[PDB]
Amino acid sequence: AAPLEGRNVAIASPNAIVRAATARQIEAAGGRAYAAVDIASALAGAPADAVLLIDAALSGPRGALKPPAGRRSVVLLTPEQRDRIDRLKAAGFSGYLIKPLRAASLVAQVLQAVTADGVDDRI
Ligand SMILES: Nc1nc2c(ncn2[C@@H]2O[C@@H]3COP(=O)(O)O[C@H]4[C@@H](O)[C@H](n5cnc6c(=O)[nH]c(N)nc65)O[C@@H]4COP(=O)(O)O[C@H]3[C@H]2O)c(=O)[nH]1
Ligand SMILES: Nc1nc2c(ncn2[C@@H]2O[C@@H]3COP(=O)(O)O[C@H]4[C@@H](O)[C@H](n5cnc6c(=O)[nH]c(N)nc65)O[C@@H]4COP(=O)(O)O[C@H]3[C@H]2O)c(=O)[nH]1
Ligand SMILES: Nc1nc2c(ncn2[C@@H]2O[C@@H]3COP(=O)(O)O[C@H]4[C@@H](O)[C@H](n5cnc6c(=O)[nH]c(N)nc65)O[C@@H]4COP(=O)(O)O[C@H]3[C@H]2O)c(=O)[nH]1
Repeated sequence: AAPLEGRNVAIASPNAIVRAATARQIEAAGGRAYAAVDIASALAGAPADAVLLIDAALSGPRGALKPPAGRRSVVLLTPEQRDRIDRLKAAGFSGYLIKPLRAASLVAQVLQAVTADGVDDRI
C-alpha cells in the first residue's frame, strides 16, 4: 500500500491548495514531496531524479509550457484544457493528470514517467 516508496516527486504550482493537496497525495502513497511555486524553484529544490508535476496554471497566456530538458515531467490540466495534450506531448511532457487529481492516477503517471529530450576531453 506504498507504491511510491523511495520515489521523489516535485509539485510546481502557483496555487497553495494544489501544492499542499498534491504533496499530501504523494506522501500518502509513500513518496517524498518537494513543493515549489514554479519550474525554476522545482529544479533548485528537488533531487535530480524527482519526477516534476507541473501545473498548467504556469503556462504563458497563449499556453506555452516547456518541460525541463532531460527531466521526467507530467502536466496538471483542467478537463477544458485536454485540447492541449498534443502540443504538451510535442514539448516533451511524459503525460497529463486531470484536476482534481486521483491518487491512483498520480501514482501511475509518476511510475511510468519518461524523459524529455536534451540534457569535455577537448582542451
Ligand atoms: N491520466 C492519463 N491517462 C493517460 C495518459 N496516456 C494515456 N492514458 C490513458 O488514457 C485513458 C483515458 O484517460 P482520459 O481520457 O483522461 O479519461 C479519464 C478521466 O476522465 C478520468 N480520470 C482519470 N484520472 C483522473 C484524475 O486524476 N482526475 C479526474 N478528475 N479524472 C480522472 O477517468 C478516465 C479514465 O482514466 P483511466 O482509467 O486512467 O484511463 C486513461 C489512461 O489509461 C496520460 O498521459 N494521462
Ligand atoms: N475507486 C473509487 N474511489 C473512490 C470513489 N469515490 C471516492 N473514492 C475514494 O475516496 C477518496 C476521497 O474522495 P473525495 O473526498 O470525493 O475526494 C476526491 C474528489 O474531490 C476528487 N475527484 C476525483 N475524481 C473525481 C471525479 O470523477 N469527480 C469528482 N466530482 N471529484 C473527483 O478528487 C479527490 C481525490 O480523489 P482520490 O485521490 O481518488 O481519493 C478518493 C478515492 O480514493 C469512486 O467512485 N471510486
Ligand atoms: N479513483 C477515483 N475514481 C473515481 C472517483 N469518482 C469517480 N471515480 C470513477 O468513476 C466511476 C464512476 O463513478 P460513479 O458514477 O460515481 O459510480 C460509482 C458510485 O456510484 C459508487 N461508488 C463507489 N465508491 C463510492 C464511494 O466511496 N462513495 C459513493 N457515494 N459512491 C461510490 O460505485 C460506482 C462504481 O465505482 P467505480 O467502479 O470505482 O467507478 C467509478 C470510478 O472508476 C474518485 O473520487 N476517485
